Amino acid sequence: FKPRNYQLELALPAMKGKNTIICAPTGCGKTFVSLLICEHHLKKFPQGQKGKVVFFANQIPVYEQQKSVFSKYFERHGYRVTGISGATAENVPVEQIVENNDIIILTPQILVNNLKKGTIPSLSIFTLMIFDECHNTSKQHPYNMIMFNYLDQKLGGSSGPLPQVIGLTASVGVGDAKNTDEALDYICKLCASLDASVIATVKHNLEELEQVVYKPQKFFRKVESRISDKFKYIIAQLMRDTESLAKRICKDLEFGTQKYEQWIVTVQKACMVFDKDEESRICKALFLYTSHLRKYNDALIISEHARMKDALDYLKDFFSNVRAEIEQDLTQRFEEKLQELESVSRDPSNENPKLEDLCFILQEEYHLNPETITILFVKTRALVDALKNWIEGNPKLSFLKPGILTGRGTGMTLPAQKCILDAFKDHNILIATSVADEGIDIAQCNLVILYEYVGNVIKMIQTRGRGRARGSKCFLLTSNAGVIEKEQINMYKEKMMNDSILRLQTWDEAVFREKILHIQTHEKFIRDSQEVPDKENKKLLCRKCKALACYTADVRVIEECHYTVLGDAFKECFVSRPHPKPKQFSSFEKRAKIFCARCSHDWGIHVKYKTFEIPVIKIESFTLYSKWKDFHFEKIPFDPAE
RNA sequence: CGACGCUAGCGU
RNA sequence: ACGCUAGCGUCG
Ligand SMILES: Nc1ncnc2c1ncn2[C@@H]1O[C@H](COP(=O)(O)OP(=O)(O)O)[C@@H](O)[C@H]1O
Ligand code: BEF
Ligand SMILES: [Mg+2]
Ligand SMILES: [Mg+2]
Ligand SMILES: [Mg+2]
Ligand SMILES: [Zn+2]
Repeated sequence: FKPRNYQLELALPAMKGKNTIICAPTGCGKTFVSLLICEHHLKKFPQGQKGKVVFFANQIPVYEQQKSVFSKYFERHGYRVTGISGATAENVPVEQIVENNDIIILTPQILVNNLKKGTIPSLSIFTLMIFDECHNTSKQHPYNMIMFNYLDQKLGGSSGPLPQVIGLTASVGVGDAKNTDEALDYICKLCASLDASVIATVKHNLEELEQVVYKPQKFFRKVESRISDKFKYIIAQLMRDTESLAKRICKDLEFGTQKYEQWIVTVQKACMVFDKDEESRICKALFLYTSHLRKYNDALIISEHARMKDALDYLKDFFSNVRAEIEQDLTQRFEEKLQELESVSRDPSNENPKLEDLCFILQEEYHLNPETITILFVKTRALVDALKNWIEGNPKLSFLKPGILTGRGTGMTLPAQKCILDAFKDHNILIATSVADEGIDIAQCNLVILYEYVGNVIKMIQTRGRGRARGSKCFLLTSNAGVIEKEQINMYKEKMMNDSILRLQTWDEAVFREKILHIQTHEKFIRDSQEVPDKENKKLLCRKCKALACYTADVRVIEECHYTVLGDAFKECFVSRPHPKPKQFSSFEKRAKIFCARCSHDWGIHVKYKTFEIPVIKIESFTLYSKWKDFHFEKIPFDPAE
């Protein structure tokens, strides 16, 4: 690769030693920029001094790719390149691995753990730190944690040769800024977080850049929601019935929208605090009652954004997971109206006008350009399958050869994700979710459809990375009309972003270097200023059947994070099944998923820790607590001796 | 099992 | 400003 002139331009500040945030559009080759930087940095040292670079990537695919490029590139120059990720994290001398390698590709969460564990004494070991997607440096994110460590050693009395810090991104973001001054403040905060005295962008070479990356034309499609109440009418009855069945027990109480969802979750929270014998029958009934009631609320939301068939099949798939006592009654109410709902799904006149417009868009582009590659973004993983079936089930769309991309959680694994991206060069169109955010550098697309897709200014600028080619088009399809305005804001926010950067770049240096020091200092003492056990024995009950699980005295903590149970008393209370994720995370190894032996509620997982094979539980499956952090009791460290 | 980010809704 | 709920994604 012959370096483009603007790649040198973006590299210039970093090569002169300044801490720099490099802001350039996706696909412009920011990767090769960090190579030029990194190469220049190592060759600046005299014999008897060696530089040590750490490249950060917060996604495994990006991690593996960088380690590949860097290794192939820098092997010739006599620099040893290595990497450490979650799989290679455990049972290795991290300190010596860092010591014996000149360039090190890393996940940030690993450097955080090694700093906290003390295995890595200080960042002074590194002469250079490169943050990829540096806009993630903020809040509690791992990137920011690494910099908190960096900032304390700076502002503290502790003296060390702190590393040069570089960062990379297509956008810094304006945050919540309503204007230039607020936007300029947010960017200044980020610069301080990364200790950057310079924001680098293409200026002199702009004409070259725009012949590489092109800004795809954006279109706003405002449609209308279906007026037909036929489908939601019957289900509104079913939900109205389940409301009575629940009200037929507790007798006390305090819509297919999001507001209604938070209620049913609150109802369940209210039913779990409710003789102890009939109590289990009551709680289990309410749990099963609200569960179906909550999944009926889902079938509504789906019917709005997709076919009625997709919602009916979502229930048809649900009730299949129900079977294999009070469930037989509720499925009876469904089976009763099912015959009627089967016909409503078959009626073409009731078709979603939001889909018809999406169909129309797809017909035009492929009629114009049959070689079109498309990415269709959606919100929920459920809606991913709903549209998959819709395309293959549409005679008009027959030219489409759809494929799916999702995250891990129904979950799609990494090799499953990669398997789709390779066929996307067989696959005509890719239905997906936010996984595409920050980019995997997948196949180029001349068409990008945003289906009820809300996001920030950063994701917006990133998603263009699919449309680098001239003539690429992007559509936004929503019936809400609030989604339109939300995107409009982001467009204005990008303007504020680029205006503020130009305005910041005019400032004399050493004045700005002074301001970031003033931003760092204020942020430090507030960060240091933000910082009672209960020895009583409490009983942990299963949130579903309220059966006895174990006592707080039994529970031990593993490495300050994970909670387990001691004794064979617990072993009679649960069952287990192998879950198809035999991957080792951290010190553990995932083997099977735990279930209630009474019920079948998910308690936690059964793993392998060192020599011992021991279960691990989550409190949110057992007053109620969402996490163990919120649960205050005497924490007994797990002792190998017992 | 845990941590973290984004979006929407809600509350001091 | 934080907190809570859900969706979505990522990492250990
Ligand atoms: N000077 C260059 N000449 C030709 N291709 C380049 C050059 N620099 C980068 N690329 C190509 O850009 C592609 C992706 O760019 P990338 O490094 O991911 O930039 P960004 O991080 O901004 O998205 C790479 O596959 C690479 O082949
Ligand atoms: F590197 Be790109 F901006 F995702
Ligand atoms: Mg990149
Ligand atoms: Mg090694
Ligand atoms: Mg992230
Ligand atoms: Zn149970």
